[PDB]
Amino acid sequence: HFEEGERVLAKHSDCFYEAKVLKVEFKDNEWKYFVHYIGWNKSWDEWIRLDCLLKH
Repeated sequence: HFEEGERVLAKHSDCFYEAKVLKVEFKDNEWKYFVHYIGWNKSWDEWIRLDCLLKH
């Protein structure tokens, strides 16, 4: 429900970080979104669920 490359807010731990969507994938009856956290290396890039995403 989010285009790739789209800038969003992604929740990691307690707060939301400004992020960018790198991949969108569907599997096992569910969406999962690979995001980059602006300010942080590829190291910190990770998959996350819809729950954790927020439209800018």
